[PDB]
Amino acid sequence: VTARLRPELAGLPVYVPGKTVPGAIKLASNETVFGPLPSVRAAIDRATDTVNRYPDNGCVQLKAALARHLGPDFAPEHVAVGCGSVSLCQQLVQVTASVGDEVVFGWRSFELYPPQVRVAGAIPIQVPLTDHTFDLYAMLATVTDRTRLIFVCNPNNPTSTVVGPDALARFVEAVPAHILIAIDEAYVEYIRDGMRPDSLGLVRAHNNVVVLRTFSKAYGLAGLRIGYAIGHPDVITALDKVYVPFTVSSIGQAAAIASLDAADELLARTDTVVAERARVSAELRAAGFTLPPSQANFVWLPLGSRTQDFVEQAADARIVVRPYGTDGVRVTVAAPEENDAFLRFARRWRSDQ
Amino acid sequence: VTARLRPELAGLPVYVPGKTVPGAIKLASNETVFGPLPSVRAAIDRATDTVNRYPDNGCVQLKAALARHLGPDFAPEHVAVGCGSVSLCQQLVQVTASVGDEVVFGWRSFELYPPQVRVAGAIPIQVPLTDHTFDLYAMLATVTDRTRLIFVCNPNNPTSTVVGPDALARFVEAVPAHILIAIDEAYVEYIRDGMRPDSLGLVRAHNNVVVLRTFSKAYGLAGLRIGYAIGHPDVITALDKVYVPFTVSSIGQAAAIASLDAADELLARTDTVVAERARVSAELRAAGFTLPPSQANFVWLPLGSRTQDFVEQAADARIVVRPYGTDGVRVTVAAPEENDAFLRFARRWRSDQ
Ligand SMILES: Cc1ncc(COP(=O)(O)O)c(CN[C@@H](Cc2ccccc2)C(=O)O)c1O
Ligand SMILES: *Cc1c(COP(=O)(O)O)cnc(C)c1O
Ligand SMILES: N[C@@H](Cc1ccccc1)C(=O)O
Repeated sequence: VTARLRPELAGLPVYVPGKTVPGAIKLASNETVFGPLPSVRAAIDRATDTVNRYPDNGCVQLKAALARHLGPDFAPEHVAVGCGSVSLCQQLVQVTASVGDEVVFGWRSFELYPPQVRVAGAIPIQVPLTDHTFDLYAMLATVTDRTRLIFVCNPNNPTSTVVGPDALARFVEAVPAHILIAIDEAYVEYIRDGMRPDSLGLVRAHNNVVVLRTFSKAYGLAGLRIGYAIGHPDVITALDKVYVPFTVSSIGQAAAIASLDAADELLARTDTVVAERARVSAELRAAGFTLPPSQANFVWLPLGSRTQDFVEQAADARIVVRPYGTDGVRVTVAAPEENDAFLRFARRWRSDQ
Repeated sequence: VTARLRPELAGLPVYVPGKTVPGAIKLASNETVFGPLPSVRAAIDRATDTVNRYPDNGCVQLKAALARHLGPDFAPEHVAVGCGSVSLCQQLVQVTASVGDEVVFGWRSFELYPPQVRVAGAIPIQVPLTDHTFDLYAMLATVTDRTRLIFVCNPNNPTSTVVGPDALARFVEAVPAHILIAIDEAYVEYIRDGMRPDSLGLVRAHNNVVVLRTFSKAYGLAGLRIGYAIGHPDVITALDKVYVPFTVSSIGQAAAIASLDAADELLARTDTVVAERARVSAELRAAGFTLPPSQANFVWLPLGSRTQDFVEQAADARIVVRPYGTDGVRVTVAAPEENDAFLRFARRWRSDQ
């Protein structure tokens, strides 16, 4: 006899990290490459003084700062904070979907959507992509009476691509207005080529749109775990009901506030990443690789059954990239010397095939 | 029209941030009063250098340190880590209970038990205490075909009491073996008078027992959010399947490992708390208050309908204590001069009744 656990746990699609290759160049986690600004370390140092005290559960000053950052139409009541946007992903399922309810998203997409939906006893509706891109028409066709939540990942992880900004608006307009739609905008700060949607305009115009963002990437605080959701006050209130209390640390909040104060400098750095992304993409395509147009801080290599081998051999060259089954490899765009090292590996590996 | 959210959210509380008055004495969150040791600050400071990188999702070094700390009977496979033990409480519900299922606990007890159970669509079976203590017999009598999880909070929050250590073993031996039992031991470090149960021994002897502990109180890291569970490897594996990835921060892991290195010093400090707890209890009893025997870092005042008034008047005197409905007030034992300020207020308040 053992402790009886839920049958849903059986072969639950777990998030598995990449194995650590000591000293390897880290192109597997979509991290930016710079340590904290002086003002961010100072805020962290000051917050370290009171590590014996619980954080502000309501993240009051952080919400105020976020609403200010967001603009005049946004107040603290429109903002929920979570322990990474990954926590907010689960909170969205928890406020919308239970047993038998359906959650729709393009697939392949963020690897945590399926397990988080399954943990709730809900049914993941995984809609195939075309041109490695969310197919909004196919997703809409997939809606039923049991649909309680839709995830639009934009840019998409792991395929790197974006939908058209007006297409997104038409999609939102077409979805029954009582179904919550979450636009996961983890890489929104890297979009260029006039493809960035009117994210805030959409939440202003639609009560059922919620936008998710993160401090982990462009704002460089992946280690400290701060994400936020922007939406209608009733949606925000619900997210905070299921929020596990105190999960956003005091150091996290302090660092996040200091980072918003330095947004202009931090956002400006994304230009350099975009330039390197364009260069890495061009050189890969020149060497014979196929990949879609990226609007994030990584590219997607649909290598199929060669995925495992690519990633194993990269690891032999002290380079860590992220495999996805037998679909493809996601490679983060990092510092120029690091990207060149990846490129030398890629060209050699290609020639050998 | 608004987004349709789960109706079960009506069973969950909204918290609303109360006043944050400068100079108020903080006796409402069960916190210890000392800031970080030099070695803990150093761990935090060094992990800050790489805040742009994600944490170790598997908390490998922290689990190894916990397994050491636990001794030769326990390996990393017996340990799950969570973003505070509050996160692990939810994870326990997620591996055991869904719609229709029953979760048993004493009541009044940890304020998070009911909402976390409601979130899963499960039903909380709230069993009345006897003399402000868990009634283990009454709890056993409430067990049914639908019972998937039992919480025993020991010491109990908010009533401060423990069950007999031998009685706890008898109860565990008597519970049907397929039912997971969680022993919440957030205040275990404060138990004295021969009342500490053989917590680890219960884990070793029963596949269905899990123990929850925290770095928030005795180890003084409430701000950083690290809890842990000790259990059978298959239960631990399950907890880690529903674990929200990267929620335990890099700074949190670094700080916890360093605190474990300083366990002797940190644990030695609990003796002073216990001395204050006894003094506070005696002084309250001389003033005419009746309270049960505490084994935590707080005392419980069963003031019934007078609790709201007590707490409000304390707040006017710049003292923060925690109300629990019309049941009672939980008062943290902290620095002697804070405790004296509280006692002066309590004495005045009582003589005014
Ligand atoms: C599309 C998308 N949404 C959310 C998140 C989570 O970011 P957070 O704000 O929680 O740091 C990501 C991030 N993806 C990375 C890292 C990761 C984090 C949690 C779980 C799995 C992976 C990745 O490697 O996929 C994202 O892309
Ligand atoms: C304080 C407390 C905890 C610990 O919470 P953390 O999330 O570890 O800070 C757990 N359980 C109970 C009943 C408590 O009172
Ligand atoms: N989350 C509640 C209750 C709580 C207190 C302490 C720990 C966990 C939960 C609060 O704001 O205080």
